[PDB]
Amino acid sequence: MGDTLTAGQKLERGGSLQSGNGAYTLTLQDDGNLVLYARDKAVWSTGTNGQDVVRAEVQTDGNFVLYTAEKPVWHTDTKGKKEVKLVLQDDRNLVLYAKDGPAWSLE
Amino acid sequence: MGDTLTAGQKLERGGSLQSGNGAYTLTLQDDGNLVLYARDKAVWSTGTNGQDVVRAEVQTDGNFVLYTAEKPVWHTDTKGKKEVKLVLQDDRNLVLYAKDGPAWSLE
Ligand SMILES: CO[C@H]1O[C@H](CO)[C@@H](O)[C@H](O)[C@@H]1O
Ligand SMILES: CO[C@H]1O[C@H](CO)[C@@H](O)[C@H](O)[C@@H]1O
Ligand SMILES: CO[C@H]1O[C@H](CO)[C@@H](O)[C@H](O)[C@@H]1O
Repeated sequence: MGDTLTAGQKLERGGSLQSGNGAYTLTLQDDGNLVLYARDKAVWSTGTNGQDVVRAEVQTDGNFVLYTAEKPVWHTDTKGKKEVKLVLQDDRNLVLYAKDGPAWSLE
Repeated sequence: MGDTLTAGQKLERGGSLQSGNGAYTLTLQDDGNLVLYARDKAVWSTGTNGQDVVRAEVQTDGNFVLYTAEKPVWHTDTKGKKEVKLVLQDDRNLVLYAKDGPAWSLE
């Protein structure tokens, strides 16, 4: 745990920065907030708690930024289906075949 | 120009699938909607228009999912600054030093 992020480096969930003397810790938490702690007492934060923040990156173009991960907005909900292939057939039916057979079709 | 998305594959902004007979087109659009067309007639949609959907992936586990891209929620706003580094100091101040001095801090 060092005290510097160079252009290209990023803090991820859990990952943090420690000051030289080891008094101050800037830590990107899993709650989505980048907090600064002075001996177990939060003194500043980004105020992004309750958000899906995955990385806090010092970019090349020259700005520190916190990004949300890619959020799922629509899914067929067929987790764990083996060897899946989506096919658009000539019968105007979009189907999602699996190892056992059709897992999802709009029909 | 194809009719199949095997495990791992995805549709990317603007990309599309085409049925064997060439009557039907599934296309992830720029506006965000995954829509199936019957030559100018939208027969089926995900209703994800308006959202920042970047890919529509047939995942390895089995689940076909649409994802909205990573969105910045907090930033320092110093784009255009050259050679930047974030530093948590012993005086407690967190500073983003640029090639021409401190670009952002707490003071
Ligand atoms: C909760 O787990 C399921 O949903 C997420 C996102 O919706 C997928 O990434 C994952 O593979 C599963 O299908
Ligand atoms: C409201 O319209 C939106 O959705 C339809 C599909 O229903 C598309 O044809 C159209 O380009 C837009 O994305
Ligand atoms: C007031 O001085 C402090 O704050 C400035 C921000 O302008 C830092 O650059 C500097 O190193 C000190 O920590």
